[PDB]
Amino acid sequence: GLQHYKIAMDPALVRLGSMISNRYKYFRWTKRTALVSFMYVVVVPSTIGYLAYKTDGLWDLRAKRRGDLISER
Amino acid sequence: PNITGFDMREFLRHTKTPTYDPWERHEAWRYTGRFSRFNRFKGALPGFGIATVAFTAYCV
Amino acid sequence: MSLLYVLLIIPIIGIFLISTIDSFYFFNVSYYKKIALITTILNLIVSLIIYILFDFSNNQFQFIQENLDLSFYDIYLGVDGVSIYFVLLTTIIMPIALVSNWNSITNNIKSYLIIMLLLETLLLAVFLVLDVLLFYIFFESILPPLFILIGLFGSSNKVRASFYIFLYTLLGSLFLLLSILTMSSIVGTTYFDVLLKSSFEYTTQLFLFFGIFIAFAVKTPVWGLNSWLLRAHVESPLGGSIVLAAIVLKLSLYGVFRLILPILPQASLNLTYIVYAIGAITVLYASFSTLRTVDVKELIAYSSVAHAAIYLMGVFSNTIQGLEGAILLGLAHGFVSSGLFICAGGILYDRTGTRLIYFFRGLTQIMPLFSLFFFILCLGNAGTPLTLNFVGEFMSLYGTLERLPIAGMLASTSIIFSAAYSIYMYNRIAFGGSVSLYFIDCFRDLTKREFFILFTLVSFTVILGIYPSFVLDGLHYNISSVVYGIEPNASYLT
Amino acid sequence: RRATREEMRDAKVPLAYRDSCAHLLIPLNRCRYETYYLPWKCEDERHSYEKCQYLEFKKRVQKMEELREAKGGARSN
Amino acid sequence: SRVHRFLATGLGASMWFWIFYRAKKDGPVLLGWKHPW
Amino acid sequence: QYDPPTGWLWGVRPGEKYQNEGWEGPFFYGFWGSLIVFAIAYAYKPDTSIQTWALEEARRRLEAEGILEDPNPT
Amino acid sequence: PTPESEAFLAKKPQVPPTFDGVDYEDNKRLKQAQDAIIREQWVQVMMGRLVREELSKCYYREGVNHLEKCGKLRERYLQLLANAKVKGYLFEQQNYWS
Amino acid sequence: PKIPYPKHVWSPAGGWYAQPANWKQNTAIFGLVIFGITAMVWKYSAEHEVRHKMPEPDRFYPSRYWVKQIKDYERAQKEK
Repeated sequence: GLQHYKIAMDPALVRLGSMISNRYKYFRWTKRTALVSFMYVVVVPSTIGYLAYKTDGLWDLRAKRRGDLISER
Repeated sequence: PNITGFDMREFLRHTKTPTYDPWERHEAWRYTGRFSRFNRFKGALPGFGIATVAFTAYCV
Repeated sequence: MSLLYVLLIIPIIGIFLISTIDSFYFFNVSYYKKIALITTILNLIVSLIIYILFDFSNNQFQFIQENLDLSFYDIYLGVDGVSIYFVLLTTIIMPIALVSNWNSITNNIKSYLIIMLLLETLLLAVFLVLDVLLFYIFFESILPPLFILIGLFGSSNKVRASFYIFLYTLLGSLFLLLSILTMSSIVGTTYFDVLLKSSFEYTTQLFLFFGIFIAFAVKTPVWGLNSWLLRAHVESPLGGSIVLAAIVLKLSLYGVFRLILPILPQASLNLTYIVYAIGAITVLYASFSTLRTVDVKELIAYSSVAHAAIYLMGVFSNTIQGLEGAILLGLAHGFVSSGLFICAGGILYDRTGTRLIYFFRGLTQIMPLFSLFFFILCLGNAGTPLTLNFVGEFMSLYGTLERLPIAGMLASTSIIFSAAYSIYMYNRIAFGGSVSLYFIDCFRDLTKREFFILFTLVSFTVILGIYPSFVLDGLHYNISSVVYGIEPNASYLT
Repeated sequence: RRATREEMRDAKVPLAYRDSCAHLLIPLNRCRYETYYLPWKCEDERHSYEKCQYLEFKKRVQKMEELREAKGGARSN
Repeated sequence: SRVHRFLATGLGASMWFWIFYRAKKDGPVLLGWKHPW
Repeated sequence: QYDPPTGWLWGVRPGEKYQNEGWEGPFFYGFWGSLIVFAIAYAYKPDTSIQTWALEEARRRLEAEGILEDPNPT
Repeated sequence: PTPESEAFLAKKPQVPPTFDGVDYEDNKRLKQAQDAIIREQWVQVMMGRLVREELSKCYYREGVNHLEKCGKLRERYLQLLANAKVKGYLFEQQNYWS
Repeated sequence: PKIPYPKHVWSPAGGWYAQPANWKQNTAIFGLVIFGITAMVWKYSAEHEVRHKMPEPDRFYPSRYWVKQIKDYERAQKEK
C-alpha cells in the first residue's frame, strides 16, 4: 500500500527468496528422500511415543521417603 | 627431499643473535640502558629492598 | 439484558455505524477508524466491568440470561473462571490490532474494519456460549471473514494462504462435527450443564477423542499439519495476523477445557502418550526449522507452533499446575506474539517492503526504541523470567514432566531451543554489524503509534509476569473441576 | 568434665564437632563472637582447644597399630 | 607524576614486609617444628 | 568534551511538532484510561479466591491440634 | 478458635462432600456436592501451606538444631504432602466404591 | 577523536556523547527521587523484617534504631 523506503534490492537475494518460496513445487519421491521422510515422520515419533507408552505411570516422586521407591510399576 | 633448500635443523641452528645483520641500527634500541638485562630486573620486586632494611630494624 | 450479550452486540453497532454514516452525512476514511477504534474500547470497558463483578470461586456459570424460549438452536452465554481470561484477551487485543494497521490499510477501509468488528463478535461468542454445538457454530463462523480478509488485504501469496486456512480448518472441523453430533445423539443435547454430567462408554470416548483431537491438532497447529499457519499468518495483514496468532490459535486450547477433559476423561488419560509424542516431536521440529527460516514473519509465526505444543502438553497433564500454566502460556503467548508480528510485519515490513532477514542488520544504530522493545519481546519469546511467558512455560512443563517424565524432558529442551532462535533473530536484525548496506535510505525510529502498541504489549507480559496472581486467582477454583483422579485416603469420605 | 548435650545443643555448636572435646569448643566460640573472630585475640585458649584436638587425634591413630597388624598391613580405607 | 612510583613501592614494600613478619611468627608452625600449643 | 543530547522523538524535526493521527484520544483516554480506572477499582473488589476461604478453615483445623495456638481457649 | 467471618458463611458448603444419595437430576444438589468435594480438597492442601509456614519459621529459628527440634512439623507436612492434592470431583461423580 | 553519528536519532540512554547543559540540575532531581523511594523501601523493610534472635544490648547493631520487630522488644524488656 503506502510507499516504503528505498532499498538496494539485491537480485541474487531476491531470487534466493523466490526459490525458497517456490521450492515446494519441485519436490520428488526419490530414494534418499523417502528415507528422510520416513525417518523423521514415522520412526522418530514412533520411538518417542513408544518410550512414553512404556514409562507411563512408572515413576512418582511426590513424597517418597527413604524406604519407598520412585518406581510404582 | 625438499627441492627447496630449507632444512629445519639448519633453521634451528640459525636461531641466535646474528653476528652481522642489515638491521642492528634500528633494532639495537631494544637492548639498551632502559632495557638492559640489569635495569629491566632492577625493580622486578619493587618494595623488596626497603622492606628488608625495615624488617631487620624491627628484629633488632 | 446480560452483559454477555452487550459484548456481542457492541461490535455490530460499529458495523452498522460504519456502513451508514455515508448516508447520514464523501466521508473521510479517518472517521471509520475512529468509530472502529472506539467500538473495541467500549467492548473492553464492559469486559473489565464483567471481570470486576466476576466471582473467582463459583461453580455455576455467571452473567447468564433467562430465555424460556426453547428453539432447536438457541444461543446461551455464560462465563466461568476458564473462559473469562480468554474473553479479556480478545477485548484487550482488538483495539491494538486496529491501531497496528491504522496507516497500512489504504483501500477497502470499511471492508477491513467491518470484518475485524465481525471477527470480534464471532471470536468472543466462542468463549461465551454454553453449548458444544454453539461452540462449533462460532469456531467455524470465522472462516468466511478470514478468507476475505486475507485475499482483500494480503501479500503476494494471499490466494494460496486464504485457500490453505479455510480448507484445513473446514476439514479438521468436519471431524470435530462428527464427534459433537455423536454426543448429541447419546445425551440428547450439548448444553454444558447437561452434557458435563454424562459419562460416555470408554470405547465411545476413544472414537470421540479422535476427530475432536484430529480437529484440534490441525488448529493447534501440531507439526506436519502446520503448513496453513506459515502461509496464512505471513500473508495476512498485520491486524488479521495479530488476531490469528493471539486469539484464533487459543480457541482449541480453550476447547480442550470444554470438549475433551470434562467428558472424555479415560480416553485423554490413555491416549496421552500419543499427544505427548506429537507435542514433543512438534517442539523439536518446530524449533529446528525456525532456526533456518529466512522470512522474519515466517520465523515469528512458526515459533508459535513451538509454544502451542508446550501448552498443548500442559493441558493433557491432568495436573492443576500444568492446566493453569497452559492457560497462562496461551495468554502470555498472545501478548508476545502480537508484539513480534508488529515488530516484523509492521515495523520492518512497512519500512522496507521485504520480509527477508538477509536485508536487515544493525538496526540498533538507527532505531534505539525498536531494539529496546524488540529485545524484551524476544526475551518473552525465549521464556525469560519477569515475563508471563516464563510462568506459563514453567508451570505447564512441570505438569508435562510430572505426567510423563520423558515427554516433559524432551519438551523441556525448548528452554534451549526457543532461546536459540529468538536471540539468533535478534542479533541478526538489531545487532551483528553497523547498519545493513542494502538500506540506501536511512530509516526513522518507532513512531508514537508504534511505541504505544508495543509498550502496552510488553507491559501486560511483564506486570502479569511479576504478579501472575491476577490471572491465577480466578483460575484456581474452576480448573479444579477438570482434573481426573482421586487419592486413596481423600475420596469417598463418610 | 565432658559437656552433656543439654548445654551443648543450647550452645549451638556444629554437628561435626559434637564430641568429647567440645567442652573447650564452647568457650572458643565465645571469643570469636566477642572478639569478632580476629585471629590474634584468644590465641591462648584457642591453643588449648587445638591441643585437645591433637590428643584425641593421637588416640585415634594409635588404635590401628593393632588394627593394621590384625589385617596384616592391608588397605583399611 | 612521581606519586605513582611511591604507591608502587609502598604496596611492594608493604607486601614483602608482611611475608617476613608473617614468617617470623607463623613460620615455625607450618615447618613441623613447633605445634601452636 | 561531550555533546548535547539530540534526536527527533517520534521522527518530528525541531522545526515542526507531532501531528495527531486520530488514534491518540481513544487509545490514551479510552483504552489506557479505562485500564487505570479498572486498576484502582480492582483494589476494592472483594476477595473471592478459594485459598483465602480455605486458609480460614485450614487455620481452624490446625488450631484444633498442637499447631497454631488459637487466640481463644474456648 | 477464630470465628468464621461473613466470607466464610456465603461459600461454606451446606452439604457433606459426597456423591452418595444424590440425584444427578437435581442440578443444584449435584453442583453443591461438586462444590463440597472441591472445598475439602482445597482445605487439606492449604493445611499444607500453613504447616509449611511454621516449619519455615522453625528452621530459621533453630539453625543447627533444626533436625531435632522441628520434626513435629516435618511429619505433619509430610503427611499432608502425601495425602492432600486437588484432584477434582469428576472421578467420584462417575464411579462408586464400596 | 569523536565518532560521527546521526543527529536525528533519539535515544533514551542519551545517544553518542550526550551530556545535557542541565545535567547537574536533573541529576539532583533524580537523586531526590531515588532517595525518596529508597526511604519508602526502608520504611517498609523496617516494619516487615522478621527475626527470631534478639541482638545483645552491648553489641553494634544499627538495625536496632529503625526495625520495629526488635525496637518494641527493647522497650518491652525495659519493664521489670
